[PDB]
Amino acid sequence: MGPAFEFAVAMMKRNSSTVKTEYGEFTMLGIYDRWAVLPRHAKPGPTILMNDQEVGVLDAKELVDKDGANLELTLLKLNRNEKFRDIRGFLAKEEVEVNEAVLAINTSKFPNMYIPVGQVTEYGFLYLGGTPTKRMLMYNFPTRAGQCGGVLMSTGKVLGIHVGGNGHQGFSAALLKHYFN
Amino acid sequence: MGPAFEFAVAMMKRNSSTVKTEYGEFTMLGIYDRWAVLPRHAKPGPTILMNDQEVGVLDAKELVDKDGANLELTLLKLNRNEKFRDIRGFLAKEEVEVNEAVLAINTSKFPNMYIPVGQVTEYGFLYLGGTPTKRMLMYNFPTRAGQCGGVLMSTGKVLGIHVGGNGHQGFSAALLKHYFN
Repeated sequence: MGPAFEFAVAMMKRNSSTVKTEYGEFTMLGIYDRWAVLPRHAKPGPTILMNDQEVGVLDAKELVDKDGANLELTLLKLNRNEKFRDIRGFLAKEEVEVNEAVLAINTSKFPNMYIPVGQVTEYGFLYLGGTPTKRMLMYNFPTRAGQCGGVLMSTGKVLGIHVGGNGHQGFSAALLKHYFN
Repeated sequence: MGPAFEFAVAMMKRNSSTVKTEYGEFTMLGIYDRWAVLPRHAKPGPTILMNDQEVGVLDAKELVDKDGANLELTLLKLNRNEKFRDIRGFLAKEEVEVNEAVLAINTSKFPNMYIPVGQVTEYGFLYLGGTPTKRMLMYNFPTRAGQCGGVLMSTGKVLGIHVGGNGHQGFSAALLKHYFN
């Protein structure tokens, strides 16, 4: 658990930011170049607040699989002058299962917070507010209304982005290497 | 940081509960026998919600030093049939300074959450909403309106109870062994 935590803290300090869209406040993870990821529910507009600064948005892609199934992620390309530290090496080629994970949240209502959630298993397909969603990962999480965007991590791995739960389990969209390029 | 986290998780699972008084929702730490501690601002009444159950309160003591100075803690004795696991061995005889600490929060709006706050130093005397307060500990904490009751911990040590901050530093009341007995 402790190595997962030490990994998550460093990762978050290097690659995360707090974002505000018109739909609420979220944790954002920068991935490489100018591309970051948000849960789909953040619905970024042409402009966002990133760490309380206005940043333009050049492109947003709502991700679906090869047959149009929802993946519940939005990739966004930011008009900034800095690049993100490339972390594509920490993203897996397929859904990750792990014995001990930590969910990290970085928002003005949850500033730098970390939750041990224990074991992660690949759940795959489910309904999420009625919408058929694929490639979900599941773990223990006495759950909230939103507080989503969290980043799901274990030692040396970035697993996914927290997109919701049922009150007893939490669900993350698997964050796969091939989404990027 | 990681050993601090592993310590805090075990400690919280064994000795903490979520409390609701009429003044809000707080993290509570059970200490031994039937005695727990809350920040002074929780103002427990004759009854509390502990993990969503009504529990009676037999005695509440607002702690002050030998010359009546505020310490910002309330010790409360609960009418329950279980004893708390004794953790007086983890409380220090005097204010603790540490290089790496973790603040742990257990509430229905922050369920099992942990914040690395880095170094803790003994601040001693300060004003806290205008009230002269002693035996404060200080650490890094991009701060909130309440979300106090948090437990401040490092590897093998329970340092204090989070009682407020200024926006850049967070403050905990030192939780001293001799308060108990």
